[PDB]
Amino acid sequence: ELKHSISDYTEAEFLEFVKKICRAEGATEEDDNKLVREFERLTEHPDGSDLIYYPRDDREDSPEGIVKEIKEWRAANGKSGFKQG
Repeated sequence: ELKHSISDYTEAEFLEFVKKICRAEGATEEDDNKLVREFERLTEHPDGSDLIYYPRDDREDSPEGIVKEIKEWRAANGKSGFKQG
């Protein structure tokens, strides 16, 4: 199914983005990263890719905390959001 934006995805569906990347890595980094790249365009997030790969400081390294980064960041930045569902 196609979406109009990341705001079409709910918080949960997007929180599955990361959970999905965690499982659907494929094999080589390429199959993992190619998922990351599309999601990171949807978020327009800077370090979104790195969110998955390298934990920050006071952030929760969890699929939820990775979402929370993107969530808190975009909300402060005037980006799109998620759908509430």
